[PDB]
Amino acid sequence: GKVYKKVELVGTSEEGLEAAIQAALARARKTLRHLDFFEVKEIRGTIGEAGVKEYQVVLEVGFRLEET
Amino acid sequence: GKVYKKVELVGTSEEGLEAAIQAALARARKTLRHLDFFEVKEIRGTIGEAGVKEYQVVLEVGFRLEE
Amino acid sequence: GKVYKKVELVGTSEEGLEAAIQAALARARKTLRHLDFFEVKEIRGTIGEAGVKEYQVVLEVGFRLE
Amino acid sequence: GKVYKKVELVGTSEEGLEAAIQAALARARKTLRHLDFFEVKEIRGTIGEAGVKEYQVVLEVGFRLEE
Amino acid sequence: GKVYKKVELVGTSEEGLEAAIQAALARARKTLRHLDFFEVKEIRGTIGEAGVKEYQVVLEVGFRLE
Amino acid sequence: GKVYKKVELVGTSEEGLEAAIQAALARARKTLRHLDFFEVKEIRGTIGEAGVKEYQVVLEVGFRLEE
Amino acid sequence: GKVYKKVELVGTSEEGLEAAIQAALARARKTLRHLDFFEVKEIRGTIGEAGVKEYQVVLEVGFRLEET
Amino acid sequence: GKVYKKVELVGTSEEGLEAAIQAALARARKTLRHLDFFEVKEIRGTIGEAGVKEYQVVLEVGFRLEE
Amino acid sequence: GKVYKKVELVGTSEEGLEAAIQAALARARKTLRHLDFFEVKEIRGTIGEAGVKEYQVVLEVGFRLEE
Amino acid sequence: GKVYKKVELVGTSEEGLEAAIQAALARARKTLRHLDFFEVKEIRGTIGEAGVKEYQVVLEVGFRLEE
Amino acid sequence: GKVYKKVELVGTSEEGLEAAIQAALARARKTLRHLDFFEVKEIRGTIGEAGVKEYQVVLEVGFRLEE
Amino acid sequence: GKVYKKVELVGTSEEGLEAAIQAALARARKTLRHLDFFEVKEIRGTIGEAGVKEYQVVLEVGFRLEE
Ligand SMILES: CC(C)(COP(=O)(O)OP(=O)(O)OC[C@H]1O[C@@H](n2cnc3c(N)ncnc32)[C@H](O)[C@@H]1OP(=O)(O)O)[C@@H](O)C(=O)NCCC(=O)NCCS
Ligand SMILES: CC(C)(COP(=O)(O)OP(=O)(O)OC[C@H]1O[C@@H](n2cnc3c(N)ncnc32)[C@H](O)[C@@H]1OP(=O)(O)O)[C@@H](O)C(=O)NCCC(=O)NCCS
Ligand SMILES: CC(C)(COP(=O)(O)OP(=O)(O)OC[C@H]1O[C@@H](n2cnc3c(N)ncnc32)[C@H](O)[C@@H]1OP(=O)(O)O)[C@@H](O)C(=O)NCCC(=O)NCCS
Ligand SMILES: CC(C)(COP(=O)(O)OP(=O)(O)OC[C@H]1O[C@@H](n2cnc3c(N)ncnc32)[C@H](O)[C@@H]1OP(=O)(O)O)[C@@H](O)C(=O)NCCC(=O)NCCS
Ligand SMILES: CC(C)(COP(=O)(O)OP(=O)(O)OC[C@H]1O[C@@H](n2cnc3c(N)ncnc32)[C@H](O)[C@@H]1OP(=O)(O)O)[C@@H](O)C(=O)NCCC(=O)NCCS
Ligand SMILES: CC(C)(COP(=O)(O)OP(=O)(O)OC[C@H]1O[C@@H](n2cnc3c(N)ncnc32)[C@H](O)[C@@H]1OP(=O)(O)O)[C@@H](O)C(=O)NCCC(=O)NCCS
Ligand SMILES: CC(C)(COP(=O)(O)OP(=O)(O)OC[C@H]1O[C@@H](n2cnc3c(N)ncnc32)[C@H](O)[C@@H]1OP(=O)(O)O)[C@@H](O)C(=O)NCCC(=O)NCCS
Ligand SMILES: CC(C)(COP(=O)(O)OP(=O)(O)OC[C@H]1O[C@@H](n2cnc3c(N)ncnc32)[C@H](O)[C@@H]1OP(=O)(O)O)[C@@H](O)C(=O)NCCC(=O)NCCS
Ligand SMILES: CC(C)(COP(=O)(O)OP(=O)(O)OC[C@H]1O[C@@H](n2cnc3c(N)ncnc32)[C@H](O)[C@@H]1OP(=O)(O)O)[C@@H](O)C(=O)NCCC(=O)NCCS
Ligand SMILES: CC(C)(COP(=O)(O)OP(=O)(O)OC[C@H]1O[C@@H](n2cnc3c(N)ncnc32)[C@H](O)[C@@H]1OP(=O)(O)O)[C@@H](O)C(=O)NCCC(=O)NCCS
Ligand SMILES: CC(C)(COP(=O)(O)OP(=O)(O)OC[C@H]1O[C@@H](n2cnc3c(N)ncnc32)[C@H](O)[C@@H]1OP(=O)(O)O)[C@H](O)C(=O)NCCC(=O)NCCS
Ligand SMILES: CC(C)(COP(=O)(O)OP(=O)(O)OC[C@H]1O[C@@H](n2cnc3c(N)ncnc32)[C@H](O)[C@@H]1OP(=O)(O)O)[C@H](O)C(=O)NCCC(=O)NCCS
Ligand SMILES: Cc1cc2nc3c(=O)[nH]c(=O)nc-3n(C[C@H](O)[C@H](O)[C@H](O)COP(=O)(O)O)c2cc1C
Ligand SMILES: Cc1cc2nc3c(=O)[nH]c(=O)nc-3n(C[C@H](O)[C@H](O)[C@H](O)COP(=O)(O)O)c2cc1C
Ligand SMILES: [Cl-]
Ligand code: NA
Repeated sequence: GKVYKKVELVGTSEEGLEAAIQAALARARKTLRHLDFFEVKEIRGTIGEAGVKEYQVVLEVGFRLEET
Repeated sequence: GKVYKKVELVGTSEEGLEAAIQAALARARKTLRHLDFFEVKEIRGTIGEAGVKEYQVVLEVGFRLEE
Repeated sequence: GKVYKKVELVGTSEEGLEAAIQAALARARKTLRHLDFFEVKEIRGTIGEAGVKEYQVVLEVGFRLE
Repeated sequence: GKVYKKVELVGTSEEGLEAAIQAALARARKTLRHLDFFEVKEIRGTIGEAGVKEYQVVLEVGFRLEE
Repeated sequence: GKVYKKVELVGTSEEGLEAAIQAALARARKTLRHLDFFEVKEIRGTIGEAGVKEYQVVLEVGFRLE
Repeated sequence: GKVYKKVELVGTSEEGLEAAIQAALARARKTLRHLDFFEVKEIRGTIGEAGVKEYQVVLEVGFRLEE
Repeated sequence: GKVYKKVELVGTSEEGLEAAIQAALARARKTLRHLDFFEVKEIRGTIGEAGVKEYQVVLEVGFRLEET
Repeated sequence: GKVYKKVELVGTSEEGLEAAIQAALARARKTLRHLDFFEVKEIRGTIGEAGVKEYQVVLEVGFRLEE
Repeated sequence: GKVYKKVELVGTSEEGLEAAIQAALARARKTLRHLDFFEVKEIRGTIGEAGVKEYQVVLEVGFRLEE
Repeated sequence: GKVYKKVELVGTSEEGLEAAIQAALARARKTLRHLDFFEVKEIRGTIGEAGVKEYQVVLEVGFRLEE
Repeated sequence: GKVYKKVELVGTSEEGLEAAIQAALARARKTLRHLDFFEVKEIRGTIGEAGVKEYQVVLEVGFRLEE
Repeated sequence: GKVYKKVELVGTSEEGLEAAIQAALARARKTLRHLDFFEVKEIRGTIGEAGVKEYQVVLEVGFRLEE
């Protein structure tokens, strides 16, 4: 019928969760076409002297494979 | 004695995660009483030309059954 | 080699998820040294008249043991 | 063929686990027909001065949709 | 934005897995508007003389709340 | 060294959870030796006239293999 | 009360999913009595020239232990 | 605002499930204040000549942190 | 010494479940060699006029890496 | 077509992980034919004076049924 | 009855998996009494010039609470 | 900020678990730059005349994406 591929990316940001998700998808958009959906798998991060240093969101990203 | 019900909702927002959760709870508040707690089950969404198009937060919402 | 301990905390905030996470880490920082990493286990909360009353983020917090 | 619905209920009791389960089903019985099976999803509770204050059993309850 | 509700149904059939899924959705459409998607949660069933007696497919069904 | 075998049993009882567990273990004891440990995998059951009809505890039972 | 035993089988078939499930239950009934319920744990398989080579359905099968 | 901590305890009892849970909570309150909620993570145990020897209930216990 | 790669694909089809799986594998076969095994991760789909519109099978596909 | 059975074994060893897995398989080999594959479900063990006393590897072991 | 506590440690080693487990238990042994059992939760690590740089084993360690 | 990709590899070895892990990473470093971390997802394998024929370690390998 149709075929999609999913790739597992980790987006990171010092700002917040949305920014980390957006960083992953902004990079995905540079090389992948027909990006349709995503699913958050994990939220983790690193700690520094101010609390969160880096948010890291592990994301599956689904895109439709071109037939032609 | 007391009994609670949980319903599975999906709140959506183009703005962010908190807004998505709030959308679901805003809608629940119009028809349901004694809403007590929620649990996020998953965070999903759609992708558009500018990154995230829609955040979709799947929530379970618990409320006390009256009477 | 090195050994880390993980403790399960729940940070709360009326304003958002990042704020809830930061609350947990801010409290951890008062008594724990060599805080390194965190993992969100669950997002929960309470409901009030204006929707979300409290965001409650269940976190694992990893720190290096001296 | 036949179709069932499952509803997620939380039964509570200050007495025990069985009593919390029975509280959920006792309430379900007041308004739902053809209740058939249940599955425990979670056992939770609250703590008080004397230990457990309330047992809280999260249950999936299945009933056959009639006609 | 939009809000969706998910309901957990179990479709059954003696014919097969597809028929089981269709039974739940056929019943769902008799009362629910704006049905959009489904997610299979598990496949179970009963055993008889001939092998499978009936297939039972536990489904979550999403629809938009109007 | 030692090797253990785990087998999955379901005990049932109309009385309670402990009774269901004990039923599975009583049966295991009739034919197996060196029964050491158990792990509850799920709690399910049936619904009758007065709430719970049958408690059904799915149990993994571990025993040390002889030789 | 009653006691059931569950066993984990893998039914295989080149035809389809139902056929793989049926293969397990058919073998089960050759030696086991009072077979009552099954639960699919996973659907796996092998790949060949024509796509799916073999469907492999991992199944839990429950039967009532006889008392006499 | 508030910060809570969860500890994983295993309550045990030769009597039953509720007793194992209560045993964990009774010990917790000897030293911990602001004990609020618990969540059962698993039910395990040992087997003896009469079936269950000891029930072992793995429990997360949540309490509010002071200061 | 030898190494395999797994890739997560979603096959879709309006016919049925097997057709969805075969769709993903047929495509994989056009550009990948040494395809060996698959594992179904989930079954999802869309709803239309007459019940199921599209079956969507999420599949991991494992293949041997050359050299 | 072919039918396989999977049994859950716990291999143990005071030396290491691979030794514990090999212990389970060495035992399986004494009474079962067409042993094909294994799946590690869990790594557990006991603690002694010098750290690990015994490794205990919970394995599923699959074999093809004859006839 | 008795009450146990479980703590989650991450043992690390450049050598191997058993070494990482042992590093965690060695540190546990310095300050904790009645260490009884462990459960491996995760195996992960870092990558360097020669492949694995450090193995990291996330472990639950159970000990009996004294007194 | 930075973006990483995770790929699922299966490393194999007749020697042991660490060798299987190292086989996957050895292959990875021939074609991928900025390899950072790994997570073991599953330990599987095959059985032969002498017990374990082949250890197969299913690994997620994470690497930083360029530019
Ligand atoms: C290294 C890597 C991260 C780089 O990804 P990238 O920046 O997107 O670079 P790519 O070369 O993959 O570019 C995207 C390709 O997808 C194609 N493409 C984009 N969208 C597509 C779609 N919807 N359908 C089909 N093709 C599409 C592009 O045309 C391009 O191919 P082309 O250069 O032939 O035109 C990625 O290639 C990768 O993860 N490879 C797998 C590595 C691996 O697992 N190695 C084994 C280690 S042991
Ligand atoms: C009660 C509790 C929440 C208080 O935590 P706290 O606010 O961090 O206070 P603590 O006394 O633990 O202070 C932190 C300690 O860790 C030490 N420490 C901080 N970082 C460390 C590190 N990286 N490595 C080693 N030690 C460290 C501090 O020096 C301090 O010890 P000290 O007072 O001897 O100098 C916490 O101790 C706890 O959860 N314990 C409960 C135990 C339990 O589960 N009880 C059993 C019930 S059945
Ligand atoms: C009993 C039950 C299975 C019957 O379901 P049903 O056949 O669909 O019958 P319902 O009336 O509930 O469903 C149709 C309703 O949904 C409404 N509806 C349909 N699609 C809708 C949509 N997309 N958005 C909003 N409402 C919608 C219909 O208008 C109708 O409501 P109305 O009578 O006010 O007009 C169902 O009501 C149920 O599972 N609820 C039981 C509640 C429960 O859990 N009991 C508590 C036990 S303790
Ligand atoms: C509010 C609520 C807790 C009340 O539950 P309740 O006490 O069972 O009340 P119900 O109206 O569902 O009563 C049971 C209904 O199911 C019907 N019914 C009972 N058993 C049935 C069966 N086996 N098959 C079909 N219908 C059945 C009854 O006829 C009755 O409907 P009717 O009065 O229209 O004839 C429950 O309906 C609910 O959880 N719905 C909330 C919907 C929701 O999720 N809100 C959206 C928020 S965004
Ligand atoms: C059918 C079944 C439930 C009957 O169970 P049961 O009542 O315990 O009867 P068993 O024949 O297994 O008897 C237990 C045997 O194990 C022996 N045994 C008891 N404890 C033991 C131990 N710790 N170590 C080794 N052997 C032991 C007993 O002495 C007896 O052997 P024996 O009769 O040769 O003396 C059980 O054998 C079973 O589930 N078999 C698997 C069937 C199956 O999967 N079929 C495939 C269908 S596709
Ligand atoms: C060993 C252990 C079980 C003893 O538990 P315990 O009997 O409850 O002892 P604690 O020191 O934690 O006692 C509770 C302390 O927290 C305080 N406290 C109690 N409730 C509190 C709360 N809600 N908020 C903050 N502090 C609290 C008590 O006043 C007491 O402090 P005090 O010593 O000043 O009187 C426990 O400390 C433990 O599990 N420690 C972790 C061990 C570990 O992981 N070590 C590293 C191994 S590598
Ligand atoms: C876009 C995409 C789906 C296209 O896949 P495709 O149609 O199979 O095309 P690919 O080039 O990737 O795959 C075929 C290649 O694999 C090779 N190949 C096939 N089987 C192989 C095997 N067993 N071992 C090694 N290589 C093999 C083929 O020879 C071909 O390479 P070549 O052109 O150099 O000869 C795929 O490249 C992809 O998903 N890339 C990842 C994108 C990504 O994650 N980017 C990062 C975004 S942030
Ligand atoms: C007790 C037990 C551990 C002993 O196992 P064992 O040492 O391998 O001995 P078994 O007799 O069971 O198995 C060996 C037999 O399997 C047969 N066998 C071996 N490989 C086979 C294959 N691939 N296909 C079919 N049969 C095979 C052999 O013929 C052999 O001898 P047989 O001719 O007498 O049947 C095991 O039988 C068991 O766990 N039984 C289940 C007990 C149970 O669950 N009881 C219910 C308690 S409530
Ligand atoms: C900081 C930390 C790693 C240090 O661990 P440590 O090196 O093992 O030192 P601890 O004090 O925790 O543990 C040793 C204590 O437990 C006692 N103890 C050891 N084994 C015991 C057992 N089986 N039963 C009861 N007590 C025991 C020791 O006697 C000692 O207490 P003492 O000083 O009164 O003699 C640990 O205390 C910890 O993780 N604390 C929790 C901090 C926390 O979560 N704070 C909240 C931040 S928001
Ligand atoms: C076939 C496959 C296993 C071969 O992997 P491989 O041996 O690593 O070969 P690649 O072609 O991917 O080589 C690595 C590429 O990534 C680039 N790369 C390496 N590290 C990188 C990094 N950190 N960031 C960006 N790019 C990187 C390399 O420069 C090289 O690209 P180049 O040839 O343009 O220089 C792999 O490409 C694959 O699994 N493809 C996906 C197949 C697929 O899903 N097809 C769809 C089937 S329906
Ligand atoms: C379509 C649907 C979502 C509409 O939800 P809704 O917008 O909340 O509309 P409702 O009719 O359920 O309104 C809420 C009801 O719950 C009642 N209610 C609110 N809070 C309550 C509480 N805490 N305790 C008991 N009842 C409560 C309200 O009084 C109202 O009932 P009333 O009209 O008798 O006064 C629908 O309720 C639903 O999803 N039900 C199940 C549909 C289903 O699964 N059908 C089977 C298909 S196969
Ligand atoms: C090899 C094996 C697959 C053969 O299975 P099988 O073809 O069904 O052969 P069995 O010998 O088990 O025959 C079924 C038995 O269950 C009995 N049985 C069938 N249904 C029953 C039921 N409902 N209640 C009680 N007993 C029943 C049959 O009568 C027969 O026993 P009997 O020969 O004493 O009359 C075997 O059953 C097995 O998997 N055993 C476990 C092997 C094992 O784990 N060994 C340890 C390895 S380290
Ligand atoms: C991790 C992994 C999982 C596998 N799962 C299955 C399986 O589900 N069913 C099956 O028949 N074979 C399975 N196999 C075996 C492969 O399909 C294949 O036959 C074997 O790896 C030999 O492949 P090769 O000739 O490409 O090296 C699996 C192999 C690996 C490494
Ligand atoms: C459900 C299942 C899982 C399997 N998993 C693996 C695997 O983990 N690794 C592997 O190399 N082969 C795997 N296989 C392949 C078997 O090891 C075996 O080689 C194959 O089933 C051929 O079986 P037979 O020779 O007994 O007929 C798997 C097969 C099945 C049916
Ligand atoms: Cl068996
Ligand atoms: Na032991």
